[PDB]
Parts: sequence; C-alpha cells; structure tokens
Amino acid sequence: FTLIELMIVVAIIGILAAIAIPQYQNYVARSEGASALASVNPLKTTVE
Amino acid sequence: FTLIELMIVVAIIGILAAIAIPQYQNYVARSEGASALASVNPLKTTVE
Repeated sequence: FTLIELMIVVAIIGILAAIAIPQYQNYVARSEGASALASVNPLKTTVE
Repeated sequence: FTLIELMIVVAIIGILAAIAIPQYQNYVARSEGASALASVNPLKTTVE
C-alpha cells in the first residue's frame, strides 16, 4: 500500500525543472563587469 | 528576480556619455592665456 505514497515521491523527485541556471553566473558576470565599471567611473572623472 | 533591478543598474553605469571633456582644459587654456594677457595689459599702459 505504501507503493503509491512512493509514486508521488518518485514524481516529487522528478518535477524540479529549473535547477541548473548556469548563465545565471553569466548575468552575474555582466553585473560583475558593468558593476566593475561602476568602481572606476568617477576615477575617470578624478584623473581628469 | 533581482536580475532585472540590475538590468537597469547595468544600464545606469552605461548611460553616462559626456564625461571626459579634456579640451575643457584647453578652453581653460585659452582662458588662462588670454586672461594671462589681462594680467599685463595695463602694464603696457604703465611702461608707456
């Protein structure tokens, strides 16, 4: 009778369907690069 | 969900588009040169 309780649980393991968003790391990378420009931009203004 | 808040911020870093006006220093230079004539001009008049 427990087999059916597991049927959902087999499903539950299954359904997760948005896990590995790697290039999350790559909008993170864009954030890190543009926001790496944020670090320097008033120093343009400072040299000048 | 924060990625979009950053999308503007990536932009915001970007948009600044009139920063390095170097030859500002060179109308400054013209000011400094002509206004360097201002310093002496009544001394023409004084020698004479």
